[PDB]
Amino acid sequence: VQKQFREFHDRIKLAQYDENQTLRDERDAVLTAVREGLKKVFADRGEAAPTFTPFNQGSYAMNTGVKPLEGGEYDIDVGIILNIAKDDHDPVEVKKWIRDALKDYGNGAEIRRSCVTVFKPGYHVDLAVYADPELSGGTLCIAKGKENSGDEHRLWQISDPQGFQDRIASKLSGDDAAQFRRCIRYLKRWRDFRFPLGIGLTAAAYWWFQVSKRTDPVSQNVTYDDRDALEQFVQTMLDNFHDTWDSKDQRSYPRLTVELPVQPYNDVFEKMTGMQMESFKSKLQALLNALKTAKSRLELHDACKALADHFGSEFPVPEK
Ligand SMILES: Nc1nc2c(ncn2[C@@H]2O[C@H](COP(=O)(O)OP(=O)(O)OP(=O)(O)O)[C@@H](O)[C@H]2O)c(=O)[nH]1
Ligand SMILES: Nc1nc2c(ncn2[C@@H]2O[C@H](COP(=O)(O)OP(=O)(O)OP(=O)(O)O)[C@@H](O)[C@H]2O)c(=O)[nH]1
Ligand SMILES: [Mg+2]
Ligand SMILES: [Mg+2]
Repeated sequence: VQKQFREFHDRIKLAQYDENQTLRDERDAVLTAVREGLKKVFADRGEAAPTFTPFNQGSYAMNTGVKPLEGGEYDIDVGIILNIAKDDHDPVEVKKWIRDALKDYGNGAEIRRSCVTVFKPGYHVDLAVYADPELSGGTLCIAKGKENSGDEHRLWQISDPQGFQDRIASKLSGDDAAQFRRCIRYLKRWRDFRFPLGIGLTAAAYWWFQVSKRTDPVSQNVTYDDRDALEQFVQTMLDNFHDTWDSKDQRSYPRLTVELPVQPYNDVFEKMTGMQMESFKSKLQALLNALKTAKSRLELHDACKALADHFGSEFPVPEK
């Protein structure tokens, strides 16, 4: 079922910031809009505008991006580093700046725990907001907390977005890397279809993903098993679930822990409730049964037909 996974990949992959003129524009369209919006806010105050360094983030930066489904949204992720001290301003306050700036932008802007989200026709931009490392003691620090949140969970947390993008790019090379990237995209479309924060699956793959190839010693021509590579990876993930008592709920929930391989090394999955976590393992187990099925049991049509319960109506199914 490889040539089907390769077709699937071609259908779902979305060109990274570097190879995607039209995504740089919708990113630029929002940065240009911030600076302009920052004049309309930091003039009222009496003080001068804060200046920021933007940079690319997330899957569009790491070449692991997929095209949204219909009635889904492109997820454009930029960081912005403002020249301020982390020990002077308040994380949400600083995010408040960004929202009001983009108020008159698109369908408006919401403050999230780890970014300001802003909306538009058929996409959104998440803007992670950092304190200057120079004014802040040498550590890059992301603004954590929502308008509705306490002060315990108002933080300036040590971050390494470029470090993380780096681990993903560095994991393997050539066609072993290319297999790794195809498998992240497959599971993202699965996420998009049947909901496992894409970072979650990306961190998971960094740790657990193993290449599935057969190398012809005589012909020195290698052949990739994308199907088997996913079954092995998904099994490893399921395997790594541990039953986890919730005393509030007086019930056990299964739970997968995946530490970021860069600072702060948090469990990326830590903000999924034990409820969220069990229906994540339910779907993962459903996905894995389909992947086993496709290796032989069923013939190409019913094989592919199974996968499409998991991967969606863009998974190619041959007619029977
Ligand atoms: N430190 C930290 N950074 C995170 C976390 N979640 C997301 N990020 C960062 O924010 C970026 C965008 O997150 P997402 O949009 O959820 O994921 P993605 O890797 O871009 O993949 P998609 O699912 O295709 O959007 C990630 O690539 C990270 O750099 C987290 O839990 N901790
Ligand atoms: N740079 C960075 N981006 C993050 C991080 N966590 C999440 N994101 C981004 O923020 C987007 C929205 O996710 P969250 O910030 O977790 O959203 P939320 O609903 O406020 O979070 P909860 O309060 O946990 O429900 C994701 O799509 C990511 O792109 C993080 O630690 N670092
Ligand atoms: Mg993203
Ligand atoms: Mg996002």
